[PDB]
Amino acid sequence: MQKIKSEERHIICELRCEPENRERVKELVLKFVEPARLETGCLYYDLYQKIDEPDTFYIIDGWVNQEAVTSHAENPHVAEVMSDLQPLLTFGPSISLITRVSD
Amino acid sequence: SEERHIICELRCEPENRERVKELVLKFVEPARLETGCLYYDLYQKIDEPDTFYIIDGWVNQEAVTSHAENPHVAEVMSDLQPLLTFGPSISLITRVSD
Repeated sequence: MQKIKSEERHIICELRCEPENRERVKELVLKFVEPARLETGCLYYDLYQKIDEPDTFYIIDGWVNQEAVTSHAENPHVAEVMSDLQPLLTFGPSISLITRVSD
Repeated sequence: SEERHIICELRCEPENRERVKELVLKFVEPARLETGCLYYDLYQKIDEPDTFYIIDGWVNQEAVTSHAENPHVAEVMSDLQPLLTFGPSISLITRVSD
């Protein structure tokens, strides 16, 4: 159960854009959602928006293990959406790979 | 929409890494028992272990506010504050979707 916990990999990914591209950025990032959840080792995957700074988005997702999150980062559909997103971003996806300490 | 989620970042000096981890864990079970708590978990950044994140969700604004005002939270925060070099930096966010 502790080997299960420690094997998980979670990701916080921060993205920011200019006010004018807020709707377009939101639309693109949503595309990552359902396909990511269908990836087999995906525990969860959700897009969030900062309440006081709507130009700031966070993607929070969890994976069964390193291999699942790595397979996810290498996914063609992820790269394809990332390609369209990059030019709209003022703060490029800032990724934090983390592990769960709490049971 | 009504939900409120929080990303809370904390950083410490390498030397207090274990002590900071022990204290933050104390927020865990009591937070999960708070009415309106959807989830509450502590994480550590893999490549920078001196950085922790607390990710928690609440049913609504009232629940998260009641949480921020909780005495147990303040007590643990009192012990933690001197061990921290950064934060607790809080980002209040809402789940985007369609």
